[PDB]
Amino acid sequence: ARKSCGGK
Amino acid sequence: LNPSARIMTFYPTMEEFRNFSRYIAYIESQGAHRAGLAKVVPPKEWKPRASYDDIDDLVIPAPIQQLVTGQSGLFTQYNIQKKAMTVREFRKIANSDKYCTPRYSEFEELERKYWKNLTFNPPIYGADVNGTLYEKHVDEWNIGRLRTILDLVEKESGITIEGVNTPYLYFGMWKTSFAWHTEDMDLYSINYLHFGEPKSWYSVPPEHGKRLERLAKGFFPGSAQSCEAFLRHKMTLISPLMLKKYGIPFDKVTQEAGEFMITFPYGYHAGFNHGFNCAESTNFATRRWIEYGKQAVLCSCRKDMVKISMDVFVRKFQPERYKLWKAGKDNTVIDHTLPTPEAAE
Ligand SMILES: O=C(O)C(=O)N[C@H](CS)C(=O)O
Ligand code: NI
Ligand SMILES: [Zn+2]
Repeated sequence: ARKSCGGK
Repeated sequence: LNPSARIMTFYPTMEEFRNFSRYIAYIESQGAHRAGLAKVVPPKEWKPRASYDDIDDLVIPAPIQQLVTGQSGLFTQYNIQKKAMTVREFRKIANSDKYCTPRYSEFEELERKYWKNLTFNPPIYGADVNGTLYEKHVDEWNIGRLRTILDLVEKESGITIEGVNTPYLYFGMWKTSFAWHTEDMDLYSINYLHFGEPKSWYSVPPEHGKRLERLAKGFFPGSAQSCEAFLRHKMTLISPLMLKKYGIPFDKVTQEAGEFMITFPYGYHAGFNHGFNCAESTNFATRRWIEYGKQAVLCSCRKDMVKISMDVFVRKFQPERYKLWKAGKDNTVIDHTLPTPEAAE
């Protein structure tokens, strides 16, 4: 798992 | 304390600034957390790094192009993966006439432009880069090692979650955005703007977070049907005028290079970059967070979303409730106004 900033 | 739940700014002395966790407890004693977001201006004598001129070759492995779709203060942002690029190249684009910050006088002007133009000329965000710009020798507020209890995850189970217990770098350009969200596991986050143009923020008080959620489900009912936690997808943008129209309390703040923003458990926030800049961020925790993590409502619909086992936190810090919780019988109601237990001092 990772932090992600963006939707898709 | 802070009954208006307005965003507070803090100017700690080097003496107060030295102990990270301690100071977070202090700003919570002053009601900072009620706003969901707080700013902290470091002692002027303090710098995390000497010069930024040597980073031009730093690789941004996965830039994303932000395509925003929608109207009338309600948008869904889509991300397009772009090939890797160096900071040097990125800056060229950010400053290029095509992508550069427009002209303006007062922030309110730039803000109206953001909300008018955000669905046009999709910008590129240098987001989620693994790494740190801190010099190894800097021991105050080091996003690389903050030494909060969030460290227990790694210490106990050896598990690393990038961006959460490790640092990220963000290279922004005008009109790049972060949609409305709280943190993974409703943790805190810390955000330091290393240099460049401002980053503006919006925030909803944790005590009002459920109202924002309900509003959002109403605006995007299909999305709420598909996933409860859909806001965690980080695709949802909502303008301040829309919040106003629906009576969601919120506050705004602009973060300038050299300043820290802190976000607090279950504080919803969103924002945009003014122009070329660079920020470093990660998550962290306090004892007060523990109950938030236990109750966090998480994204169901995507695989491998960040999920942290609370077991270690409950055993260590709530031994008296452990058996109850493991039994599904723990009824604790969160009071958003109450400061972290460390603020007793
Ligand atoms: O620091 C944060 O909590 C945050 O939301 N940062 C975003 C990345 S999601 C940003 O600076 O664009
Ligand atoms: Ni955030
Ligand atoms: Zn989901």
